[PDB]
Amino acid sequence: VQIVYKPVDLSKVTSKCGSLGNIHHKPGGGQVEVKSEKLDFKDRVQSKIGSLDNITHVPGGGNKKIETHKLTF
Amino acid sequence: VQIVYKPVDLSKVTSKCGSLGNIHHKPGGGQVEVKSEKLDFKDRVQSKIGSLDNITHVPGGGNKKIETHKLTF
Amino acid sequence: VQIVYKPVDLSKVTSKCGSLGNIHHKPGGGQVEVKSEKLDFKDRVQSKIGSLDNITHVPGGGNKKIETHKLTF
Amino acid sequence: VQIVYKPVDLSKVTSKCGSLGNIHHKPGGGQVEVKSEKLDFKDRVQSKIGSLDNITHVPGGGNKKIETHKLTF
Amino acid sequence: VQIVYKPVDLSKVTSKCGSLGNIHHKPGGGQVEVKSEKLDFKDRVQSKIGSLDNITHVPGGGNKKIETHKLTF
Amino acid sequence: VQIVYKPVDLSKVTSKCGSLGNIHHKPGGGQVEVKSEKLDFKDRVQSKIGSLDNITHVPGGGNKKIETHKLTF
Amino acid sequence: VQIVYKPVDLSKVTSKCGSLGNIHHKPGGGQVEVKSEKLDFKDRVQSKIGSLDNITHVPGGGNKKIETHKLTF
Amino acid sequence: VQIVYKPVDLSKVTSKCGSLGNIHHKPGGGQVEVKSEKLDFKDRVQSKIGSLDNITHVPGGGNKKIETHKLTF
Amino acid sequence: VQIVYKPVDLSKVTSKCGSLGNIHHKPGGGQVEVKSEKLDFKDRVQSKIGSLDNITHVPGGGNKKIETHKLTF
Amino acid sequence: VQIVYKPVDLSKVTSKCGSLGNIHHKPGGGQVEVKSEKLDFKDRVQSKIGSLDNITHVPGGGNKKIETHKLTF
Repeated sequence: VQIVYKPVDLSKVTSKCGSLGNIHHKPGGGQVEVKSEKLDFKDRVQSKIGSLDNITHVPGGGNKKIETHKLTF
Repeated sequence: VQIVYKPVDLSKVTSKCGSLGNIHHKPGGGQVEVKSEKLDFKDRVQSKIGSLDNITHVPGGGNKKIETHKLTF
Repeated sequence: VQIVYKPVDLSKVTSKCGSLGNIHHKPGGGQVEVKSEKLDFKDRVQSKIGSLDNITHVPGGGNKKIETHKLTF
Repeated sequence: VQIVYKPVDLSKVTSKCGSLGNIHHKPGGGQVEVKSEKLDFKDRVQSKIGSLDNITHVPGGGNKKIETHKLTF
Repeated sequence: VQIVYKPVDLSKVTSKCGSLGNIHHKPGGGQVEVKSEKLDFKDRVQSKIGSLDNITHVPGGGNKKIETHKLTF
Repeated sequence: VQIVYKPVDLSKVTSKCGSLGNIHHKPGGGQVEVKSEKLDFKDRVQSKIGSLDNITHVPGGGNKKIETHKLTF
Repeated sequence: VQIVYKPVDLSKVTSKCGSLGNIHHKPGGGQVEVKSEKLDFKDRVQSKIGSLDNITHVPGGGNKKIETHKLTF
Repeated sequence: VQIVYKPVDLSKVTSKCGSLGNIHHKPGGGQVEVKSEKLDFKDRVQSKIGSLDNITHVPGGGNKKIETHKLTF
Repeated sequence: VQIVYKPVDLSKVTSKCGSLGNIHHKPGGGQVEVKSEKLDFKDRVQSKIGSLDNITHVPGGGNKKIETHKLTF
Repeated sequence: VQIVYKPVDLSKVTSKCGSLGNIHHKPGGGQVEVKSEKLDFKDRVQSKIGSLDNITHVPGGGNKKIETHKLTF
């Protein structure tokens, strides 16, 4: 049994911008209201209850490269 | 049994920007209200209750490269 | 049994910016209100209750490179 | 049984900026109010209750490189 | 049984900035109010209750490199 | 009177060459004869009189980028 | 009167070459003869009279970038 | 009168070369003869008269970047 | 009158070369003859008369960066 | 009158070379003959008359950076 694993990757991911310009994020307000009584969470439970998220995300390029390499034997 | 694992990676991820410009994040206000009584969390539970998040994120490039390499035998 | 693990990585992740510009983060105010009575947390529970987060994050580049290499035998 | 683990990494992560510019973080105020009575935390519980976080984070580059290498036998 | 562990790392993480500019962090005020009665914490519990955090963090580069190398046999 | 000048240039000038080959500059000779009596040269005056030039110029890439910006008022 | 000058230049000028080959500059000879009587040279006057130039110039890349910025008022 | 001058330059000028090969500068000889009587040279006057130049110039890259900035008022 | 001058330069000028090869500068000889009677040289006057130059210049990279900044008022 | 001068320069000029090879400067000889009677040289006057120069210049990198800043008022 001879196994040779030799993949080759010379790739590129790129971006360029002259400018991103003016960004204005001015949402109005709001309310989140939640009523509950009894809460029971067990065994790898992930959660959020009741939230308001105001997010401005402006990266000067945000390229992503993901590689998974696996050999099972 | 001979196993040779020799992948090759010469890749690149890049970004460039002249300028990002002016960013104005001015959201209005708000309310988050939660009523509960009894809360029981067990065994690897992850959570948040009741939150307001105002986030401005402006990286001058935020590229990501992720690699996973595994051999199981 | 002969196993040779010799991956090669000559990659790069880069970013450049002329300037990031002016950033103005001026959100209005708010309220977070939570009512509870009895709280019971057991066995690796991670949480937060009731929070207001005003975050400005402006890195001059924040690229990330993550590598996982594992051999199981 | 012969195992050779010799990965090679010549990578780089870099960033450069002309300037980051003026950053103005001036959020309005707020209230966080929490009512509870009985709190019981056991066995590796991590938490926070009731907080207001005003954070300005402006690194002159904050690139990250993470490597995990493990061999199990 | 012969095991040779000889990974090689010649990587670099770098950053440079012309200037970071003027940073003005001037948030308004606020209140955090918490009512509780009975609190019981046991066995590796980590927490904070009731806090106001005003943080300005401006490193002249804050790159991070993390390496984990482990061999189990 | 408000005047804003902010041009952006992200251009590139490049060349690649496999080899420079074999270059032979083997001109024959010659004679240059100049006869005059009176020479009157004044105020931003230049001359080249009576010359033989054998010039070999072989740059391994010799690209040029010329630029200029001006404002008057 | 408000005047703002902030041009941005992220350009590059480059070259690559595999080898410079074989360059042979083997010109024959020559004669330059200049005859005159009276020489009157004044005020920003320059000259080259009577010369033989054998020049070999082989830069391993000789790119040029010229720049200039000016404002008057 | 408010004048702001803040140009940004992140440019690069580069070259790469595999070898410089074989350069042979083997010109034949020559004669330069200049005959005159009266020489009157005054006020910012320069000359080169009667010369033989055998020049070999082989820089291993000789790129140039010229720059200038000026404001008047 | 408020004048602000803050240009930013993060540029680079570079070169790389594998070897400088074999350079042979083997010119033949020559004669330079200059005949005159009266020499009158005054006020910022320079000359080179009657010369033979055998010059070999082989810098292992000889890049130049020239710069200048000026303001008047 | 408020004048602020704060230019920033983070540039680099560099070179790398594998070897300097074999350089042979073997010119033949020659004669330089200059004949005159009266020499009148005054006030910032310089000359080179009657010379033979055999020059070998081989710096192992000889990059130059020239700079200047001036303000008048």
